[PDB]
Amino acid sequence: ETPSQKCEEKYKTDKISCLHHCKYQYYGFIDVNYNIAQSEIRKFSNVLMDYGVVDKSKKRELKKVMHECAKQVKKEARKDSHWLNCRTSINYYRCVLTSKLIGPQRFDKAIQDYDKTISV
Repeated sequence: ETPSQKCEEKYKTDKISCLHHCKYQYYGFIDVNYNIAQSEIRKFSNVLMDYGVVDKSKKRELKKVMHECAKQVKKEARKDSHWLNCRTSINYYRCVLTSKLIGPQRFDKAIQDYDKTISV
């Protein structure tokens, strides 16, 4: 009924690492073609701001962190001679939460509350 409930009831067989992207495409953080442009970035940043994970003074720095992470995930994909996929979506997350602008426990708390407000 919510993205997390739908996606985890879906993956039950393998390709379980796609469970992450399945959620983030519903949130709007990653496109359905696995891409991350600035439509997805500003969607990711805004959600973090409405749920008080980051301050409004840090918005432009966080967007840029998201932007530089996106370049990296794509750069690594093309040295492996392919493009974005389930794994790149995870790496985009790992790269973003590397930043010290984001408090982990507030992030996980925000996302889990954001997820409830969506159907299906």
